[PDB]
Amino acid sequence: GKSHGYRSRTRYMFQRDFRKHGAVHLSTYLKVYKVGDIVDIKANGSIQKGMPHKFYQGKTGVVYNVTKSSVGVIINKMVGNRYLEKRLNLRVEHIKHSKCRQEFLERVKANAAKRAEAKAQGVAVQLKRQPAQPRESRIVSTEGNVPQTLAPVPYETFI
Amino acid sequence: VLKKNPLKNKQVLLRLNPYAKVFAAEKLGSKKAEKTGTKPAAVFTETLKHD
Amino acid sequence: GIDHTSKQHKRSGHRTAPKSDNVYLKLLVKLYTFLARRTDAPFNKVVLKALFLSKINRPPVSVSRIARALKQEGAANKTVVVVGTVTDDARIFEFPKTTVAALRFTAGARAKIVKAGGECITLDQLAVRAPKGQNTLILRGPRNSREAVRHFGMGPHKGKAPRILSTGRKFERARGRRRSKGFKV
Amino acid sequence: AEQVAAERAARKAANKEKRAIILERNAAYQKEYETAERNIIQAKRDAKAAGSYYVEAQHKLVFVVRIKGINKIPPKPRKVLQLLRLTRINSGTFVKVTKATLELLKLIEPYVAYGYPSYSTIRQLVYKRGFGKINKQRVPLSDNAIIEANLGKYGILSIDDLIHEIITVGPHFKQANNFLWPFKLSNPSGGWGVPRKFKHFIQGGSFGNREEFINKLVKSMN
Amino acid sequence: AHFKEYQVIGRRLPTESVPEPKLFRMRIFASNEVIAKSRYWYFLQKLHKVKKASGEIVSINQINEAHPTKVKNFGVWVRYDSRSGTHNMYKEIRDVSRVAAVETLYQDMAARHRARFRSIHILKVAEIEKTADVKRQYVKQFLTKDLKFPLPHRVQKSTKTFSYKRPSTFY
Amino acid sequence: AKSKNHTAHNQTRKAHRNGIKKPKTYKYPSLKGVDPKFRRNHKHALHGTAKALAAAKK
RNA sequence: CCUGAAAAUGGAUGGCGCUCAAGCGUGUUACCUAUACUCUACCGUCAGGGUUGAUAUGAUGCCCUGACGAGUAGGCAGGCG
RNA sequence: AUAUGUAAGAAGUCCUUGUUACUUAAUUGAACGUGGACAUUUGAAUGAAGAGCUUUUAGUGGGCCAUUUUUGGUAAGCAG
RNA sequence: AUACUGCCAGCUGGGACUGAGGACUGCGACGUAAGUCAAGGAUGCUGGCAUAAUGGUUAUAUGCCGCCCGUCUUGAAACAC
Repeated sequence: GKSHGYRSRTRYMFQRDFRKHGAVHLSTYLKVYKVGDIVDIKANGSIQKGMPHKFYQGKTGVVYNVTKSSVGVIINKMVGNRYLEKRLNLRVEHIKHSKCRQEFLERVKANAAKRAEAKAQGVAVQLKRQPAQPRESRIVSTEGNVPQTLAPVPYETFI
Repeated sequence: VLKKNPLKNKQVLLRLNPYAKVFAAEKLGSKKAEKTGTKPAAVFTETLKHD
Repeated sequence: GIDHTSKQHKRSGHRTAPKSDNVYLKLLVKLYTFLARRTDAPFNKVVLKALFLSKINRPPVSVSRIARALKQEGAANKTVVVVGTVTDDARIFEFPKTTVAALRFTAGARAKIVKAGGECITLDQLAVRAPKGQNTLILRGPRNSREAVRHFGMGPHKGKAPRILSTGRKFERARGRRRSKGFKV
Repeated sequence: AEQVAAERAARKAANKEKRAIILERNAAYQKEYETAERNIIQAKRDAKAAGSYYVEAQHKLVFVVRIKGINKIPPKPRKVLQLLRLTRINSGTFVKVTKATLELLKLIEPYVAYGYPSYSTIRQLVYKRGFGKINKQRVPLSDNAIIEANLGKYGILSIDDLIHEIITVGPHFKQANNFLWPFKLSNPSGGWGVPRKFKHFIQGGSFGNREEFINKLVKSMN
Repeated sequence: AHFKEYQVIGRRLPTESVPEPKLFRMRIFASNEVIAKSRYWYFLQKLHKVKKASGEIVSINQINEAHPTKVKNFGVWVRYDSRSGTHNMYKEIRDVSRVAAVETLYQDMAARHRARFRSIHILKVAEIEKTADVKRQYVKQFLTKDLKFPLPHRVQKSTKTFSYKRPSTFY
Repeated sequence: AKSKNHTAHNQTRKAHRNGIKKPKTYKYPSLKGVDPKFRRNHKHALHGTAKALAAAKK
């Protein structure tokens, strides 16, 4: 018959790594998670307790509960036509802080800092990010860079 | 009640664009320009005519 | 052809023109459409749409609810406005001298108000005294406390009052409702 | 309230003042337009003179026209055509060129023809087929007051003020461009020039990026 | 459309470590500028680690025939894909321009080898006006001193459906 | 007679008719599921702040 | 292009017929026509608004503006008998 | 490659605690707060056709066909 | 000083379809001062005919198109009922 256990189809997902087996380096147990922190979920296959389900590998959530060894994570999961709020009790080895979250907080401070400098003089700092713009006009000098003319090559075997 | 298209019906054109009078009168659709002989370098024609 | 982004020919979804055939309600509507269009007062707009509301959407307001409303600071002398029935509350022993404008008053509610020395006016009288809704305080009754709504959303682990006729032991208090009989909800 | 001359005199005087500044602004736009095109020409001459090559700036505005019907479109380009306001065939909109919008254009490439419109075709598009989105309604421009009443907070007071904000992509392009209803073009007057539309322009078809040849296609469609 | 000889000079985008890149140039026959810039990136993608996104085109120009009213012998070297494989050929054709010989070349390639434009690379279009550089007998026959031939069996086109005398094919 | 066994055909389209809206977010999430020791202490801390605030704005 | 290349009623590049084609590869145009696109009129639907004005015009009356219109099973509405 | 999670802020950000019975060696923190500083840029783009929400009920619960990926099968207008 | 490209709020012609809509308003244009105008939708002039002439209906002919409805069904004109 068919087989759908808890860890079915997890052969490579929960595989440890190449030359990264054994004990976990302790910085993962030194990281601190507060309620509201944005965390990623990458299950560590060596630690079998507090393991996320395979659905939650690669999912990013928000901490809502902090216990002795684990954090409660809220994750939005798509069930049918709507997202359901799921609550994961995950041990710290299976989570890490989202790096994009930390980068945006630096932008928040950088935006506030830039506003403070501009407010001293009113130079329209324009904190808002912009998409890559079409190139402006430029002049290409040819001195020392004479154009080298190219043609399609003939066909040949090379075997 | 009825949309009137400029570039025809010159009256609706002048209502939208008062400059249509000046653009027409000065013939800015056909305006000459002064000439000066700025010659491209000889390398430029050699590259273009290069075989 | 057009790649439609939304459903075509979609009705508004709100009421206009109350479902009631009551001519005096329709008379109040025609007065308050006029006020809601020519006055720019937000009060007239909410009174106009409140007059369209169905009976369950116009829950009764007891004089207790009005007395508490008049105990808001700065609100003692405001005209209490309710679009619907004002009912009488026997759980209070004191009523202030307020003015209450309402569609309907119960006999006790009207008697309670006039005995305290206040007025029991209709909404056409309120319009003459407050065309812009000056110094008014709109009272809405409790809408989510009626019997029908406690059966809405009934399902496992919702706590929402099963639809049942006879109440007591051996009327749905067994398998599915306790762990000693199978499971609990 | 006698009201024969006093009130109408003030309104006509106010209208006359608005015309004078529209006239002054339209003269300035013509000077700016002509200056930019000559200055590009002069720069190309100077680079050629100094043995160098003048690379023109990448075009900042594209006009995209949907050349495919509404049947059998996969969901992702169908969503992009909706966000670009191209919900009918031959419907056209202006798009400010950025990496965010360029990647949108590459997704809907099999369904549209687009390129870089010149001032002439934008002027003709707005004059001939120009409708503003006012109270969720498509009202013809047909008057300077209609734009000033809806885009005057951004300083756009005339039809040419609106055209100027489109041709030279301005700070208020998004508000000016979204104010314009999606342009409703005809089929091209002389045809599409190809036997089959639904190949890329490079392949002898019709869809994709035709850089400047959009002007011929659009003018014959407009 | 009418093939036009375009010169296309492009380069890889200028980074910080490598300003002023090496500025490659090609002469490609194309219908118009859009196909010209497209054909450029196609070939430059074949000879260098560069694509359209990572590079820019610095000059697009039309090369005109030096004298469009002198007939010349054009030596054309071409590689093309048939159904089975790839082959390099050297063809040659009389013309007055480089472009119209290339237009001729694509017509002949389509006719004789069923090679669509997609399948053909023009390796090198070379002009020669000196004989004994001409290798193909289908071109040598027009170079004989004092060439003169009739045009036998002259068929005259008729504007009307009916005519009132049997045609004459004299010349 | 054999029938069709399973297909997710048309299921994504059905789920997008009035579909995939995110769950509505609130200020003050429910304190169910959080540690009772924190919950019990939070109750006392919130009580004191209301008493402390009431004294200040007497 | 030809050989390889054999199936049963008579027979189908759709048919006629076509041979510097009306065949095949390719290029360039011109031209034809969908219930599609543009514009205009009229019907309906929906939406957004105006209107307490004179010794004529019930305010679910009168009027302005824009968009839209395929439909089985099915739902609702307004009507006909 | 394609597909996919999250984020791009007014429920956000910058003070010796203001509260606690939690926590800390400890006013240490944690959570939640009072007062202070931030509307045309409210912290990418494009769009938004009004958001959000509730109740109730019909029909349906035999499917089939392109392209692409793909399993069994020599294959099938076959089965999945 | 030119078969190319682009632009002109450049000019001069030849055809077609449409004429929606107020008892009184807007935006504009044109002369230096009775005001006119192609400027928020057709008017002017001139004929013929007040009748089956136009038109409605119906029959036929002609051009092109049109399988038998109901049902079950993935699929019906079915050599399915």
